[PDB]
Amino acid sequence: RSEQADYIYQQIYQKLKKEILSRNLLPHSVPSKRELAEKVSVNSVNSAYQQLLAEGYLYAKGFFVEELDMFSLPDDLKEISDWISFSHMSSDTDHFPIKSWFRCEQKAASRHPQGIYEVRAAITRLISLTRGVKCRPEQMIIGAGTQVLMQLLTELLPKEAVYAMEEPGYRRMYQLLKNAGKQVKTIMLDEKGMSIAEITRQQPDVLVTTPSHQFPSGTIMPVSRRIQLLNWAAEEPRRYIIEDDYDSEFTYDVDSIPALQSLDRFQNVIYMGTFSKSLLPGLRISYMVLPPELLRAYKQRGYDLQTCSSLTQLTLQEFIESGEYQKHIKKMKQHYKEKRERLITALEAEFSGEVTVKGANAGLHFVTEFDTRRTEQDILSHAAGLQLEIFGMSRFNLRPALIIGFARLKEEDIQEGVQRLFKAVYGHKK
Amino acid sequence: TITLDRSEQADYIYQQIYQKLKKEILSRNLLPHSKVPSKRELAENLKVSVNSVNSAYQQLLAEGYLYAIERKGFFVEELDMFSAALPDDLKEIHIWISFSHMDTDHFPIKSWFRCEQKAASRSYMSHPQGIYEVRAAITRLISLTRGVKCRPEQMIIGAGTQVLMQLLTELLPKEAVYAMEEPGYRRMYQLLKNAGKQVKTIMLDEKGMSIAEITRQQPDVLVTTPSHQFPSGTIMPVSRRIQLLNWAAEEPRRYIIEDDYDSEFTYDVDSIPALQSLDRFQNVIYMGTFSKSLLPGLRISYMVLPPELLRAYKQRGYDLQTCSSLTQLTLQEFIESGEYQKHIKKMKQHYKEKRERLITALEAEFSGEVTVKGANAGLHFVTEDTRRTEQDILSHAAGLQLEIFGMSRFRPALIIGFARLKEEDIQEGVQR
Repeated sequence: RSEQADYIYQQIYQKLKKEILSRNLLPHSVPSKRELAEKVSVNSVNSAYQQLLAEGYLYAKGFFVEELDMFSLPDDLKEISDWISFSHMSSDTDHFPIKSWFRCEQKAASRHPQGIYEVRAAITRLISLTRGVKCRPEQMIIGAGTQVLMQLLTELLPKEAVYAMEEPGYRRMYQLLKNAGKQVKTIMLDEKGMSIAEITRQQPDVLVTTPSHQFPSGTIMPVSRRIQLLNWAAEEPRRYIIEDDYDSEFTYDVDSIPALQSLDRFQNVIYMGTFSKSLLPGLRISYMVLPPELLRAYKQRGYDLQTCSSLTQLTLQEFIESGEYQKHIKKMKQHYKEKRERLITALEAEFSGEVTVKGANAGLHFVTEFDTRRTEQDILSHAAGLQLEIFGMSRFNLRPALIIGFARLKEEDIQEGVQRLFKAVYGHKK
Repeated sequence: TITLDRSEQADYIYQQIYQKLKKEILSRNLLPHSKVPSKRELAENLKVSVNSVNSAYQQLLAEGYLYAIERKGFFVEELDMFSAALPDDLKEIHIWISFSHMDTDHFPIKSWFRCEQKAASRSYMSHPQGIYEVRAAITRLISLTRGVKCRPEQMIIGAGTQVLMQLLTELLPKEAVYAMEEPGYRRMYQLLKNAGKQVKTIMLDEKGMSIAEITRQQPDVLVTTPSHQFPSGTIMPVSRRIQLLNWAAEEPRRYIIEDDYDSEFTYDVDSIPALQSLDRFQNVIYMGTFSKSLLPGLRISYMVLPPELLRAYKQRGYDLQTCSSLTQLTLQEFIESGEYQKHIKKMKQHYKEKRERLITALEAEFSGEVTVKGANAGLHFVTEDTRRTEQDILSHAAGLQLEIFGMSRFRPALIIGFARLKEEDIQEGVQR
């Protein structure tokens, strides 16, 4: 009567449901609305009956019961700290100017499947100046992360396309391609990156490459190799190059290197870019630039829906157009440059010449080889059991070596983290 | 000769030097392996700092336009080359009364931002499935609103229903045979098709998705819209619901995907408990969404996985969450503060009124085509005596500044939506 939790019409229709289900109120067999009403309003019983009648528990004495057929988590799946992390995955709530982001969002509220046009135009403007990427906003597709866009691209590309990826390379993308039923050839690297020698031997249709900063090996692909790939694609129709530009704004000794696509004169390179390592933690905004022919193939689908929220897009635009973004990148560049030096100094201290640091002075990771003893597994297990998040290089197969990411590493925890690493590398006692 | 700006605009001296040198190397003006001046030689002959020349050469060297040899100097790298406008139809004409089924106002954007500020202060990737506490919040809500029974571990949040559906088809058996309502949600049909899946089509009767037809064809996975069939807004009676559930329970490896897209909006009765609330055998995959009930262009959706499809998901380990952590946390706060449910009640009434108004206006100017098929729920209904070919009514409508869609896409019929149509502009809309 108090109607706490549920109103009276809800309590009556819930009971009638339950009693219809248990068969206590048998098929085709109910009181008049007034009859049931006559210690509750007719309004209540009308509401109940309406419910029951909309749902199929009753049929239009008064009304009649429907006649419904009778009806014909494991511990290990449940979800269960003070960790230091050398993970290459994402960055951190470091020195992200979050107050300015919110301001831009505020402002953005005051102020299309491929993403909003003005946002696309804001991104296109940026990458022309920052990457030498040549495109019209019509060519850009925005997406909630690169994986969403890579899925779409595998559909826009021809169905039997043979993909070739870098070995070692980005395992996550190899998995996506593998899942999508594609044949994926793997191409070893030489000192210049993805080998055009083996791209010639094995014959693929679609290369996947990280020429600004090879993932994971950290090598920058020199222009001589870039031209060689660009020429290989330009002969024979239906050869494509997916350029995975995941970290190219961060180069510490030189200006960012113009994108592979900037040298393409034959519209064979699909430029894939991302803000996922540049904005707030947990936000994934990526984009890709389709050559005319693939934009057409997208155009003729027409059923795709945009994965980034409108307000997130507009916030990004405001961030870019206010100048806050360029300002942000410039500070972060300076902070990572220093965090990298500091990390490498600590590594040089603890390991001396027993560590070899590999890869370019760029991005948010490098590679680290160690003068033997233990297997990759030994180190990982040892490190796992010390609250240090680390990944071995063998993960990127498609003397033990690890990838060391420093994006989501706090500067305070560098020394402790390196010592934990040393402990892991050489498995010591107490 | 290298001309410099000196005005220093567009480009620093070092950038101008490396740009010019890149050009002369590329256009074979410098020829492979020839030496380039000492740093000091070039800095004096150009009348600039040696620093500038140094930065310029350091660029050249990192990118492979030059190479070094100790003591000897810097040389032009040897490079090959090949010799092998956007089409007008791909141009984007960025320039009407909408009766589209796919609400910019009425949303309490200020409470949203308050929840955002509240979330950003308490907190600040996190988890492939979505943040745990966000899943827990959604799980509580749908228990109460939908009768859905699950633990947050079974939940996968996604940036819209397409991303979740794509993932689901990788979790399900590879050769699984799907079955869809006919007519149905075309977008979802294309996706299934694009994944190379066999998809059977199942006709409707007065009770929605035909169990007889399901029995005939023998699919493994149903896709159904039992709260409000899309497009023909038939509410699947509990009689038929029970039939589909028994089917899935009879035989292993049968699944029901419940696409719940608008169930929070029923105007004459309480929202109807999910098909999945009545399932006892964990065979229904509940797919829900906030997409028709939040900020205009925000897509957050979620699916609830039977423990075995969860298992398969956990055996992958490489999927990354598509909804931003900050938005998820905002949604959580928004939900837990009561603001969400508060906003749903207001919208329901506002949609109730606008719908009653819309048909009032629809019949007062028709009574010839005024057959309004579909139920008193959700955000769309149907309209089908005279008329020309279906494609024609769509043609004149385009001219008459009127976004309207034809049922053939899912005697001529039109689907009409009213979520994005102002109270102000109804009478003119009908007139057209």
